Amino acid sequence: FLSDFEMMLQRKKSMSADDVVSAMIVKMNEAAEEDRQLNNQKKPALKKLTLLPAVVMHLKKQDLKETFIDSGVMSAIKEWLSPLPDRSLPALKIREELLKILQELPSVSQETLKHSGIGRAVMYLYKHPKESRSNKDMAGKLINEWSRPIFGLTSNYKGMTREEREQRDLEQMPQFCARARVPMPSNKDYVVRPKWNVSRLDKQMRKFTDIRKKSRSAHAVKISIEGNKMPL
Amino acid sequence: ICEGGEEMDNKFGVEKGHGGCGRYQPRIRRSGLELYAEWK
Amino acid sequence: TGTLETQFTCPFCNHEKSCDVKMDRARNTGVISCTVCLEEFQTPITYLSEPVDVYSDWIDACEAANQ
Amino acid sequence: DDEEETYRLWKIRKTIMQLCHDRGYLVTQDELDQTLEEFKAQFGDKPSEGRPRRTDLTVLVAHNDDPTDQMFVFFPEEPKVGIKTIKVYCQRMQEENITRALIVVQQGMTPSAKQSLVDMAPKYILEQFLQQELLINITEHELVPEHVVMTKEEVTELLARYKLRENQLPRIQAGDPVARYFGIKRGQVVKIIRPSETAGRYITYRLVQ
Amino acid sequence: IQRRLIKSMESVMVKYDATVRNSINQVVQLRYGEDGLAGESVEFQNLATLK
Amino acid sequence: HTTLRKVTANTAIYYDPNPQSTVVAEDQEWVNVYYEMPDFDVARISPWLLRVELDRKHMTDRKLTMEQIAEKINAGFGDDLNCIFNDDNAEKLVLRIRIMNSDENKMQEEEEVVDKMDDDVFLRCIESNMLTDMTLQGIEQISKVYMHLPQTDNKKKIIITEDGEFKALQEWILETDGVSLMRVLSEKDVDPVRTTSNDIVEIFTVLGIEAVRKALERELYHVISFDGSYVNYRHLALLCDTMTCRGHLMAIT
Ligand SMILES: [Zn+2]
Repeated sequence: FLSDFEMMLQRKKSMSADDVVSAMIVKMNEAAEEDRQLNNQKKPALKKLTLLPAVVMHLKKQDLKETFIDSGVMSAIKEWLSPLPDRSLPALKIREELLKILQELPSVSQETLKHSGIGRAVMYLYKHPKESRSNKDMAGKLINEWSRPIFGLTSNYKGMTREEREQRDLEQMPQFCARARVPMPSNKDYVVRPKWNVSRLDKQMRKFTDIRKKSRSAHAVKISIEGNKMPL
Repeated sequence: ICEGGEEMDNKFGVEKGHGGCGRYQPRIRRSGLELYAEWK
Repeated sequence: TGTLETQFTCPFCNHEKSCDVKMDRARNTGVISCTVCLEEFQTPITYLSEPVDVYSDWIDACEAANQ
Repeated sequence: DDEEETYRLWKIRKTIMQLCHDRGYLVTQDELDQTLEEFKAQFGDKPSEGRPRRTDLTVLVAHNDDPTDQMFVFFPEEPKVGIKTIKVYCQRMQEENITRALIVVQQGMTPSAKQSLVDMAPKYILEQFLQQELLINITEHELVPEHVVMTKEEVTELLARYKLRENQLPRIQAGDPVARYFGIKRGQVVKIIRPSETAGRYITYRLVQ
Repeated sequence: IQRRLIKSMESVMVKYDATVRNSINQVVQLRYGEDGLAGESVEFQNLATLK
Repeated sequence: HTTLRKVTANTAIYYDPNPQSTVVAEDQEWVNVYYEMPDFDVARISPWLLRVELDRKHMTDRKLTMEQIAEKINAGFGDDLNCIFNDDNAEKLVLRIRIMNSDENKMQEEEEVVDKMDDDVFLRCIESNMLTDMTLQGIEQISKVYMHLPQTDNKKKIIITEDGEFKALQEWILETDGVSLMRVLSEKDVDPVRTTSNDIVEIFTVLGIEAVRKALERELYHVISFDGSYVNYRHLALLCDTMTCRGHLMAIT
């Protein structure tokens, strides 16, 4: 039989998906198609905008971003960013959140952009005249961010190796007073990288510290003297 | 860490986790009137 | 007058406050590394040695080597 | 030193017997007034490597008006008490189905153990005292007046006579040395009988919270 | 010191219940001064039956 | 509180590689006795010697004996610090402390033994540690203790005679500098009923909120009644009730 102590300990100890991602993408396609039908009926296309919170709250899950990208999220986002039958842009919220998500979804490979058409779908919004300036800036930076890899460029300055900088620095090398005067830092351009210039007491002190601790007039429950850190 | 990032909360028609995003949280620091976020 | 500096501008990539000093008081050696370009230098220290002394040894080695 | 250690073990046991008697457990006058000589005679005289090993001092005592309500007093031999020790006491309590226990720890006890003591709190109420605190019965001091835990039937009356919400009474914290001595827990009310140089006597109450 | 004191006790008073409560209606004293009498009327006396 | 510094007259560190022919002439006559029957492995005695000579005035003034100090030193340090001492009847009270070595330090035949400090500097550290931190007698945090025959009746014991007279008794009371109310209260022969700290924070930690109310009202009455002026007990009782209404010491700040 279990002891009440072990029941308590086990009870407290007891406190410590690709299929649902696929189903989410299916629901995103259903929502965008229903909004196409509603737009043809000249009704408000609420389905995408009604699902948006649930979708955004899941695309942010760091542990699933690979699953999301590999499951065809880029295709669904392209469908949501695409203009409707009357060539109107999607709800402002959809553009704002999906563009922000795409910035936070950097693992996207070139083949993924080319196959999903998400690049076309964002370049479209970047060119589009009815797009707001903030969305145009997001689309612009997305287009730069996604095109740099095509040209092998990169924007992470911490990404260039040490030897690359040392080599580049060699590639770029050219051919009275009455009081103390504060000297100013050397402006010299350093090219060349310099070669490097290369207990019995604490046991007794710990023992004495332990004796000091042992001598204290401590109490089992720390009484709040002035009401600070009062429990519950 | 924003725990429970491993699970889809909405079942999309298919005891409860925290349902977080799994992201590591920044430690925020104040410098006079400006706020800075630092990730370890 | 004021408080002594503890973060420095990498004398190579000039990125501000990018270099930090690790002081191995046990092996008597200080290590400085640029958290941007990853450049490093190591110099013998003493118990009097402060981060500003390591950084100076780096600057003195650079100033001597760039001649 | 065995003579000083025997004095301390006797003085804590004397204080614990007074604590049990004041909490309303059944303690006989002989246990309550036991002298040091009579202690040495009963539990022995050589505690370092000898007869009064602290496991020999444990008291088990029964509530004066319900003989099924019982409290252990445990004197761990371990200088600092850990989770495993508490586990031993919890098992010995469950086997006897004794719900209350008082651990007279020698040094402090581990934060993990302090936690497990409150984690068990709904089924088994076990509480701790440093032995350093039991060398003196604080209720004996001239500053400390007479505290009386009030039964719930009479606190209903108290709150009805004064037309007073329980939140309006003076407070006492459960970590308070006398809330600890009488073993009270929050929401319980303490009556307090104090002498008065202007009235002669003054009775007041303190809610545990 | 006087400011600190008044700011700390300015709301404490004797209610019609003859209990002493504060702004929060927390009962401070069940009777004012433990005996319920004003400071102007009492006087010094000797207890003959003591000692 | 009596530390080894309080009783020490002089300390000295010597290079005394052989105690059987010690560099100190005063000690040869008595040192032989400990090496003639060693309670320790003589192969472990360090050649550096810390000789401490104690002031007989400061020793007898507080009923101390060399054996007690040696017990305290051996307990605080241990097997690693051997202490030898002169008989209390000799002209000079002397201790001879030496570091004991270790077999674990012999095993490292070629490794860099950086974790081991030089014995002479180690002794100078142990002296600066032991002199001010070695508690020989008393309770820490109590700077000094006065002895007094109370004059104020409230400090005298008062106990009723069989015929009813109050009959105050004057008893030696100790008035300390510094406090440790719980330890002092548990000392035997200390009256635990009346001994008090005159420090309300101690009262809260040791006797609780109601005890705090009583103690605060008395200390406040003490200061307000020092010059002999009078304030009705209502104003003190009201102030102390508000400062303790919430179960904790609510500062007037
Ligand atoms: Zn999150």
